[PDB]
Amino acid sequence: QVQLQESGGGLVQPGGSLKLSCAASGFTFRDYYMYWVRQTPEKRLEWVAFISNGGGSTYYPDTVKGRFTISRDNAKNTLYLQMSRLKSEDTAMYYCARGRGYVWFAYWGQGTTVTVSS
Amino acid sequence: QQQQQQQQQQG
Amino acid sequence: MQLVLTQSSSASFSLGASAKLTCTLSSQHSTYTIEWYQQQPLKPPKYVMELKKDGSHSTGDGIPDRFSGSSSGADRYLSISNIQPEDEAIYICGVGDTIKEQFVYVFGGGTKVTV
Repeated sequence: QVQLQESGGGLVQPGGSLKLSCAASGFTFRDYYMYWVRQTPEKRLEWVAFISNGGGSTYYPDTVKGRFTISRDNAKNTLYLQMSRLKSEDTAMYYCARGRGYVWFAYWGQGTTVTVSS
Repeated sequence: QQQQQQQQQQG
Repeated sequence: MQLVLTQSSSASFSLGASAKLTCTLSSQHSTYTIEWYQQQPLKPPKYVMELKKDGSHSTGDGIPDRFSGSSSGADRYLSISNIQPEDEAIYICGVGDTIKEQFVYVFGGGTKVTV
């Protein structure tokens, strides 16, 4: 069974930084593209980052491009999201996800909450 | 109109 | 025009009754395949189904047969027959465009299905 477990969230301040982790299991991690998706307090979903299977390519939406960095350590079966220069708007539940076939988000983790407050 | 671009997730 | 997903308004339903949710693609992308997601209280979003322009679709694991999808022009639909109590959730449609220059993924605003 596919399992994704995020961690690293907590209370932070605007301008601060933190790094989230996602431990993967139940599948061959190095064979799949991985993603980060977040859900704001108003329940809106927003795709945050993409990283190819070997870490060769990454993509981000304009809202977080020069601030967030997605990376992975295939030997550790772990996905990461470095979040720097935090904005209040980054407050959300962060989920790691894996796709299936042509679907980006087929499997989702339980999520970790990042709370940004002044 | 535009043609949607897709990718197989397992490689 | 930017890739946009517009969803039908959140409504309440009676158990057993039927429901039809709508997700409309921006005209320039009316041939796109979308995904439907379901999110129950305090749970992460769940992959419900991949719906194509021709109406063909494939549901995810644990998805009740009473869940079906169809299309019409830029409209992509999610029909729930025999509305049960466990159906109360937020339904969000999403669409991806793996453009080499810049990947794009857009989520709809979501539709609250109160039962």
